[PDB]
Amino acid sequence: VQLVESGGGLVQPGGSLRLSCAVSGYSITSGYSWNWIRQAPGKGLEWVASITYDGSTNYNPSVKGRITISRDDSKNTFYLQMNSLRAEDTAVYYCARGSHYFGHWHFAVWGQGTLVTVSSASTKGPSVFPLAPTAALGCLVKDYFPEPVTVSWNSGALTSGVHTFPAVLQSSGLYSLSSVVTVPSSSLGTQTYICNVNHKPSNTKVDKKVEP
Amino acid sequence: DIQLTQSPSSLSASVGDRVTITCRASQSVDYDGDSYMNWYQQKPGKAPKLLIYAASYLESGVPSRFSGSGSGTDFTLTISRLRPEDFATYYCQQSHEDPYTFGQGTKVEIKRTVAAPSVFIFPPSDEQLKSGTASVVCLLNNFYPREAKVQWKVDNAPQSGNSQESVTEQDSKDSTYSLSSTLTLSKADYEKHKVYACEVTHQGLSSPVTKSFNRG
Repeated sequence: VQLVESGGGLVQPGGSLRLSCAVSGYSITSGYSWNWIRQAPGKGLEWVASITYDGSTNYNPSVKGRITISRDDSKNTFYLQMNSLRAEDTAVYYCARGSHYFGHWHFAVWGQGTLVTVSSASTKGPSVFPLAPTAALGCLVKDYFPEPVTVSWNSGALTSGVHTFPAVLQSSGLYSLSSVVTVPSSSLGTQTYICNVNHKPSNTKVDKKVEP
Repeated sequence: DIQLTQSPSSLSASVGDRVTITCRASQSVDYDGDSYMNWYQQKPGKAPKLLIYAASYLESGVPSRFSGSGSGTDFTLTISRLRPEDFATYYCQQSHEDPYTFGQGTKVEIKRTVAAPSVFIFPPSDEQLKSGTASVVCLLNNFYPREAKVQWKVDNAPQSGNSQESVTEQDSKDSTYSLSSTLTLSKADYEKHKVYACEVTHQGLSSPVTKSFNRG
């Protein structure tokens, strides 16, 4: 079973978030609880809402009043809406499925989370530049907003020796990151190295060949 | 709400070590003979993974080096022999009373021997310079411990205020870190100078290591 969240990205302060979690279609949802749990950047985990098979909801009083959880079993999907968004609401939002222990719940299955960024700024896609060449080579992914960017190498075939650095917030208010890989220097004239960069908020997908 | 306090907030332990972390709840999480405390592992960038439910039961498939114990207010998670991939933040979580609540996490870092970095310097690409800015990058690869100093020099003059650094989370196989330092200048300013150098200090290096290039 897989849980896949959608609806993340930028939201204006005072606006509404609308997230969804799609669950593998083969799975039956009735013997479980369905939850949203969030994690602000650098902080711990906060449970915010749950729903059970009969539509019964439960909310954390920390946000109760501006949150609603709902379900559409015809699409095996659950939803979260929050209104009146503020800075405390910037976080990765995870959907999680609870299983029973003697009438109580534990979160045995989690989605991979979606980042919601509460901001009045515009989305901006990155530029991608080579860090040309044990040898080291890489790609610099500059000036994007909001997070996140993902990088892979050679479509995921090159993983050993890859280091993708955490993004840094520049004085411009835009992020930058680099991804580097160390490879055998002899392999350089013979093997192609392509960094695959994805910034889904700006629909940016770049495959940049890094040559010597 | 029930508050969960974990101890210690962070620890460093070597590969093979027995690691114990504690969670104290502000009231008992027992009901009718069982204790409603769960534990999760969260590796950087990933969602949490359930390890232990109801204080002491291992979720099926979790490695047997993980175990939990406790009752009432007091709970422990033990890793009997730590592996490098066990670097993570570990959270306890109570399911006894709504709202369900988590501890603040304990970060487990792997201790290992000191390793000096290897250092690489990258000039700005011509594609970036065409766009008006120059990013010069200095890479420190696979070193331990995390603490390191990088000083930029431009035609020998020490720089400050025009660089930013980023460090990886600890590596899950070799327990090292890598660090990038980026110096950012306009194209015009970059083209006024010849020698760009980064000077690195680290415990594993008896004297600082400089890497440099001549523009062009």
